[PDB]
Amino acid sequence: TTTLAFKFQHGVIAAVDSRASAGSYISALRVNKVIEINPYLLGTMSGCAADCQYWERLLAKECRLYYLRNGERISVSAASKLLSNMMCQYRGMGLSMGSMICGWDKKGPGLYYVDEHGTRLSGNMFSTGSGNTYAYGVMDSGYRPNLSPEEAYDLGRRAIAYATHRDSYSGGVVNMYHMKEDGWVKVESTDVSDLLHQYRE
Amino acid sequence: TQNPMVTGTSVLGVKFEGGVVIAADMLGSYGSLARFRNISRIMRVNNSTMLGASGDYADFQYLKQVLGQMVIDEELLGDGHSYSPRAIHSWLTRAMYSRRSKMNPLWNTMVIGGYADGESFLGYVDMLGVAYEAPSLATGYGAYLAQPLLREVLEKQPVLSQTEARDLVERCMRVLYYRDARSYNRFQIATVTEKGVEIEGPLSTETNWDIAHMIS
Amino acid sequence: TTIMAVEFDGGVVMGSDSRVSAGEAVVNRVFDKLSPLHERIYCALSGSAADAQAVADMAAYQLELHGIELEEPPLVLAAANVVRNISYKYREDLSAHLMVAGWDQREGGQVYGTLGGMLTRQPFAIGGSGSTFIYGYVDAAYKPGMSPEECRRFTTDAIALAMSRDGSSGGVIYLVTITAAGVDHRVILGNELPKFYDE
Amino acid sequence: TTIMAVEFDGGVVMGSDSRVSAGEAVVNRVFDKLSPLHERIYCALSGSAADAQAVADMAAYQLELHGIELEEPPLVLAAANVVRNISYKYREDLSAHLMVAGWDQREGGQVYGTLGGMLTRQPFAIGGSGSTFIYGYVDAAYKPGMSPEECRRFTTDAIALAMSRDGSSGGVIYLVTITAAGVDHRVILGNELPKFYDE
Amino acid sequence: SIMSYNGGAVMAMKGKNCVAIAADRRFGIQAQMVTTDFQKIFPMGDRLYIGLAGLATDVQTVAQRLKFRLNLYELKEGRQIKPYTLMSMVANLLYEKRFGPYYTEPVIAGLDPKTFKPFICSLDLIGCPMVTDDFVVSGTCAEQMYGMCESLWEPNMDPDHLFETISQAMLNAVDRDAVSGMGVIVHIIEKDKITTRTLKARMD
Amino acid sequence: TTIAGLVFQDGVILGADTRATNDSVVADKSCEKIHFIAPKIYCCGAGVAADAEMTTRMVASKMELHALSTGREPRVATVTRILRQTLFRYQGHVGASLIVGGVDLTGPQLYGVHPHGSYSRLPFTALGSGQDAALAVLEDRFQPNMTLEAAQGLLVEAVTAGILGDLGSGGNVDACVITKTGAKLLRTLSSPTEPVKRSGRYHFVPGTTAVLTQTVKPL
Amino acid sequence: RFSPYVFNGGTILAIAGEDFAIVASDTRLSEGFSIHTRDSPKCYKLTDKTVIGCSGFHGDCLTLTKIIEARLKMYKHSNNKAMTTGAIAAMLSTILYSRRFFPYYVYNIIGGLDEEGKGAVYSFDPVGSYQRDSFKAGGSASAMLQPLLDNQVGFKNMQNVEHVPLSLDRAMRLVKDVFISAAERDVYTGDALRICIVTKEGIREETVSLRKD
Amino acid sequence: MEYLIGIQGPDYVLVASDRVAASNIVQMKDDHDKMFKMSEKILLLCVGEAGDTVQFAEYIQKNVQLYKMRNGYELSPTAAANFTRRNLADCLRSRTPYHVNLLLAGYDEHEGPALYYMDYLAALAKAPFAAHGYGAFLTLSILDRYYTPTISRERAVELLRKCLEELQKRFILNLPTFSVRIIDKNGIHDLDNISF
Amino acid sequence: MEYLIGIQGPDYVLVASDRVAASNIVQMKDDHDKMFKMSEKILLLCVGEAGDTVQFAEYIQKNVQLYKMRNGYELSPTAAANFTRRNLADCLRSRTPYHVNLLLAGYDEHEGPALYYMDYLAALAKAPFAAHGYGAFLTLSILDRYYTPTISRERAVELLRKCLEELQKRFILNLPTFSVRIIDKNGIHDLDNISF
Ligand SMILES: CC(C)(C)NC(=O)C[C@H](NC(=O)CCc1ccccc1)C(=O)NCCNC(=O)c1cccc(-c2ccccc2)c1
Repeated sequence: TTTLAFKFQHGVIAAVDSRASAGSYISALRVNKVIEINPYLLGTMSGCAADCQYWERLLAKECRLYYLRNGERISVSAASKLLSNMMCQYRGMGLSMGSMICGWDKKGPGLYYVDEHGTRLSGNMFSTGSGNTYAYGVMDSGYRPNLSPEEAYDLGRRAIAYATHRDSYSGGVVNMYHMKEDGWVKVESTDVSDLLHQYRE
Repeated sequence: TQNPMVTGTSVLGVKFEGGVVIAADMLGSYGSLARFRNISRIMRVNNSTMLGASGDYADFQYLKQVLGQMVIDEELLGDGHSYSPRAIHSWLTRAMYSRRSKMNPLWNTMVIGGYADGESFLGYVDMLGVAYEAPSLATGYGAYLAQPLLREVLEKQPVLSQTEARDLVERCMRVLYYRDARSYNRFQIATVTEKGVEIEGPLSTETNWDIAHMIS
Repeated sequence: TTIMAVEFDGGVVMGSDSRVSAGEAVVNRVFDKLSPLHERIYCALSGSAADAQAVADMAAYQLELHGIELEEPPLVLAAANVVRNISYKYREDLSAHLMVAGWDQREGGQVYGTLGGMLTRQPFAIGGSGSTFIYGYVDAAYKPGMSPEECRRFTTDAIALAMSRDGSSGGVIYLVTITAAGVDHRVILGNELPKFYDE
Repeated sequence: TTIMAVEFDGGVVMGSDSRVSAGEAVVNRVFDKLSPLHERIYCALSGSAADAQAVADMAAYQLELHGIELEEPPLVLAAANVVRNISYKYREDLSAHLMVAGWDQREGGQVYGTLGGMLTRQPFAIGGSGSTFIYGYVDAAYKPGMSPEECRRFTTDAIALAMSRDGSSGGVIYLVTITAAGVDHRVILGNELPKFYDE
Repeated sequence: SIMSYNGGAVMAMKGKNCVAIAADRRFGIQAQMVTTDFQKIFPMGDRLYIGLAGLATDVQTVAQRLKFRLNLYELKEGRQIKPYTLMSMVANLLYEKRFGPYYTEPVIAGLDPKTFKPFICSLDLIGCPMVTDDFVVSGTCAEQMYGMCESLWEPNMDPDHLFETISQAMLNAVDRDAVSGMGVIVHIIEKDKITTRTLKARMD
Repeated sequence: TTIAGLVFQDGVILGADTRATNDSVVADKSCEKIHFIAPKIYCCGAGVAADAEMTTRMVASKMELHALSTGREPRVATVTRILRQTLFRYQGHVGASLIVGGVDLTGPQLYGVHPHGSYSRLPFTALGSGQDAALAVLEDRFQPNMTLEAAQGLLVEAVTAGILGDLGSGGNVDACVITKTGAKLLRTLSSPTEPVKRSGRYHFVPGTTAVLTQTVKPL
Repeated sequence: RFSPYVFNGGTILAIAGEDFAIVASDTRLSEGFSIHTRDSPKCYKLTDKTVIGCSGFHGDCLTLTKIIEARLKMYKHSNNKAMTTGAIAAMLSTILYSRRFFPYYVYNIIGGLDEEGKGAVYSFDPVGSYQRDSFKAGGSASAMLQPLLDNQVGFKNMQNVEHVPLSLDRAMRLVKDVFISAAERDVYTGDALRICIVTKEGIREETVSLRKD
Repeated sequence: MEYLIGIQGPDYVLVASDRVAASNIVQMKDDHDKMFKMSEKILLLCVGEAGDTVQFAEYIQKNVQLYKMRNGYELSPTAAANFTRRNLADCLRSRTPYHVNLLLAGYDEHEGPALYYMDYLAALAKAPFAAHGYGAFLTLSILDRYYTPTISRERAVELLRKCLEELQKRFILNLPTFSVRIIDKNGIHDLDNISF
Repeated sequence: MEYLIGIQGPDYVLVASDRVAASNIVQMKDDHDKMFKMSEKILLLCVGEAGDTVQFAEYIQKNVQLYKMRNGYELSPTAAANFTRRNLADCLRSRTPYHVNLLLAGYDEHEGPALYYMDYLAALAKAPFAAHGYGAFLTLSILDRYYTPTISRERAVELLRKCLEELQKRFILNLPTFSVRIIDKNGIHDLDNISF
């Protein structure tokens, strides 16, 4: 698994691959890795799967309780911070959860990273998961905050693409959303290897 | 009970037309030693159920006191509802399982047989919560030596007259005497039928050693 | 495993159970634990059955070369010195125990103990895992100056006791009486083992 | 440690060695391993001497409350059910073994075995680390229907055998004969232990 | 597992006078795909290929020592090595390292030099020669190949159906594995010609 | 791997399954186990398959060379002796639990030699993982002086009980009848399993496989 | 060291069509090197629309199915309607995860009909982590049956083949032929086949014989 | 820590390495050279556990020079790579397990340039470009994004400064200056060390 | 890794830290802030195992703010340092061992400035200057060479750039930009981030 996200002039696009591998074996290879919490929240997943599914779904339960109580559509700070508390409670209990909370709040596009330990980071460019570093390399050399949505999308497909090309634990299809001002919209769920042949010729 | 102090050997179970019969030699070991040579490892729970156990023996007596306590509490009501063998089997499955869930496992491998409503039940419950019915069971090394004999014969004849079953149990126990190191020529045979639980024993096993003069 | 030897006037008597067990299921329910080293020198094996066998064979080889080269039957003390040397030189690699017994013109019956590579003549030299259950009986029933039948029925009783209690011992009881006449190999079937208090 | 009990017609006889050793040097060369639980119910301790003592005291407490509350001497089966419960409930924490023996109007002499938390009446219920050396003797010399002197000289012989071989057992041999008359506490000094084959 | 350090699985399969040997092409350290043209199927004659699998260094070392002993054999003899002879040779060679074993699990596929009878065999990492009649596999993803081959194989398939069968076997079998794939190579071994084919595998 | 033996009036008879697993997966379906030692002395193989193969093959060579040397039949005492010295020298690492059998001038002799070197003559035995069932039925039905037919059906009951009653031992049973006259390798005596057919043809027309690169070499 | 998990083998299988959902498993209940029983079907009828498989540690299969059915009657009591397959899937995810620290070691595969009468199969893992697939194997022989189900059902790596909808019969012959392909090779698969078909009409049960050796 | 890198274009091999030899927190040396001139047309790039690198790779250097002095010509780079592969494999299970990762970049007059990889387990694999160290995890995807088989050596250096600038931005270890040599039919050309 | 540093002159405290929050090879963030404004005149500098830092130090921040809202005034820096010392010590043997190294730089209107150290075992020790991380092993001797009790804050910044330039030259980890704040009677002054 390799999962990245960056933000620019026109919002935040989060791209995730779609293979889930039990050790050396490929359990399923069209997994959906990006749990959609609200109409305009977005949290990815990585590491041991059940931790991301349970704790991030539960995160959606907290956000829904908030939105019913205060009626004011919980922000990204409270989201990543609250999931940060769910993780920080079970410190060192073995939870392997590396995830990211994308969204759009009153202050603007808030991109956060929430680690199994309790690490919590705003930022411009992230890339988690077993093949994160490759996505770093192919994102940076080819990142600039004046990218239009098209060049952004192609940049994501290049990032997750080569990230699953050199990696063993990553592949399948690439999901890539576009967290715009009025909420996310799924930009593509593209095959990977076909991309790599479109990029090798 | 992480470690076994006084274990028993394999128990044998086998159905037959109109009742179930099990055997379990009366030995209780302590390591390689055969310390206790006259302990019975087969309980009568009521008119329609009778139980066996390899493995740790102390926990077997805990399940005797608890289990007989349950059936006595239930006989107290006098409401006509008594635990069929399926209920007792499921209960031991749950107690054994829960004790496993606490990592305080009862080190038994029990084999509950009973006969209620003309249907011969024969259960199995080992320490870890495994459970199932079967026409022929054998805990311990009995699952290695006597088990192939029983599934061989039942394969040859899935419905057995009572005496044919009894000879099959006697002959399996002959094999266990010859080959199982923790065995001993002193075993009970329990028969549960329409009439009720009858525990014959201590029995013994004739043994042949003609091969002992063959080596030359 | 319960092998036993006894010294009486004309010779010895080497009883031994006839089971070799692998863990909790037996592999061989008849196994002669008395392999000859010469015409009148038996070694009662125990422990690692493979290791005991290799020691019995090597010892038989050296005892046979030394046997022919002198042209006279090798004294039992010689045999227990070669089995003692081979059991001591490899003591980290052999879990063997060999109560080597026999007869010889110069000394008569002998039963040398060779656990761990040591050498000690003894009246009755019982060994094996079941031997830890019959020390009481043998101490209570051993009287020096035993006639041969007393030795044979004696060791049969003792190994019978060990067989009833021990799991590492069962089957039949082999008995051989080594004297100036020769070896008299006998077998005790499970229907003939003298019954003791069974409960 | 070698404690032993025997059942005969009028009552029982609880022999026991009198050494408690710490590793290879002894701590106490005289120690009564027979602590009364009631007027006529002794428990022969073994294993963790501290644990066995705590077990004997708690069991004596419950047996005394239950004793007075019924206003009748508590049956031995009661006692071995309370010591059985306390030995089973703590079996991961107590290395104890308590051959609880005694007398009672309703059943006469009894000797219940309670190793590991189990309950089994037996004719002679020997225990302790030295008990692994006298199974042979007791099996060869036990005949049901023993007169009291036969039981006393018998257990004295048996524990004598265990004392000669075992390092965990030595000293004097305590003997008590529990019957309807009462307890008859006796001691066997080291100069009176019946001598057996010593070599 | 030392075997799955590089990953990769090779199978052979027997037809009607032609045995086809496959292999994946992903030379990778544990999770890092490093190379996509790593050779695993080393020829040992005009019609005899010995596909190896496992740790890379034992792949190349066993292949090169085997080619050593095989050139010495063919020179010192007057003949190409018969497949059964080659099998006993490789089994001897792996077995000389009985306690320091080469982590290679070779499969040998080829034809008789004279009669041209099909031949295969797989071996374990200490040399238990296991001649078979339907197929063999070897490597980190053996199980998927046992499924696909055991379901797809049929008696007496000519070369072309053979390439279809072994094709789909390798494709499906490696796509469900993480540590293998990155393409597939296939060799058909007829009586008269030898076709090399690489396959379109998932590049991810 | 469930191999067994037996001894009757005329000679011995060795059994053997035909399966060999790879740690969870049935690798072979027709692996041989009654190997060759001398013209009438056969050696079954259990345990580490590579080590039974190599060991019994080496000893096969020494008995062939010896057999030309003495100008005589090889005696099974020789085979068992070289086998257990070879096995003993390695200190049990060579987990090759042979069961060697044959027919000498002394008579039919069914030895059994375990991985450390401990051999033991005996009239019936069964090694391997299915030694439980095989020992069971052989214990239950063996008799001194059996007919060769009763021996064949009996051993087949034994190795059969191993086949059905064990995991790592399946396929067909192989029994080899040895007698003073000679050896007859009764390959694939019984075949309990029948699952050999199917009902789903899985064919793909040529062209369904996407080929990238190609080449052909004439020979 | 007391070990609380043992691999009692036995493989399950589940497929989803346009209107049905088969679930199948072998009934060999192996352990170590023996066969406890050649009959212990690993599919448990949960409701009229939901047939749940369980492989792996047999004890946790029993406990887990018992807990599930208890939760179904709790749900039916507090809500006056049986759980759909969706709810059963999510609830079995929180059951399997609420023991995240001492797992239920039981590969579930819940197949059944959602409220739209269409197939749905929720393959799980021992610590929760579910998903909805169109086909799935699990247990001992998952690795030998999964690729062939990709092939004849997912039609992957094919060229010039019409991706025809999965018909009930062809799904049947796929199930039986693949379990035979496993019985030949997997040691833990065999001795029977328990194929349960799910449709709007109820649950019809079908069994098949396999290799016993 | 230590980062090799090598790219193989039409007619050359542009290898680059880092110039730090650390001791557990402190760069003891920032002018160290990790490229060992085998012969007129063969560079050897060794990184890994200290002691193994210098000892091993100088052993290979001396064997190659010996070959040239024995026979008047040099090993073709395939031969040298399979040779070092022989020693590293034969020493893989031996008394002295050398933990070195290599790249033996070379150019032959006949076969053309080739860039041999080698993990520390003696796995040999010709590749059009490679890397080592943790910096490989941040650069190889960059080379994949920008590599083309007909890349010109100027474009090669531009690419290589994109990779190395990526290390200076993102990679965690202080790697300040990098050695960079090119190899063509004219031999070795010690090009200008990249700094930051 | 993470490098705090603090110097305490006549009337201030000039603390500086690094701005990297890594994950095992890659700087995931180069604009992270390790200085947590306690109150108007108290900075808290926390480094160490992730999760412990933010959770713990925000706990301390909230208790201090709570104190000010309860009583209308702020904790004197001695009181705050001994308070965080209380929680870290009481949590040292508890269910939650927080592995944080601190420096709670402060200036009181009365007692003057003081720079409290704290290893992760709750050992409190006022010092005229301190450090953490492996970079302490390369800077504290520099501060010893250049420190003087009457150092002016300009001279303080000059010194501090000598230390940090030493890290950029010698220390092994890529620490590119450093936060630097000063504290005097006028409160906190977010000074210009040092880069390289
Ligand atoms: C394909 C299906 C639907 C079956 N799930 C698994 O196999 C899940 C898969 N989980 C397991 O095998 C459980 C192994 C396990 C055994 C015993 C105790 C604890 C765990 C797993 O995730 N293995 C790699 C770790 N996790 C991931 O690599 C990962 C990363 C990002 C997302 C996901 C993911 C989450 C939900 C759905 C799909 C994917 C997984």
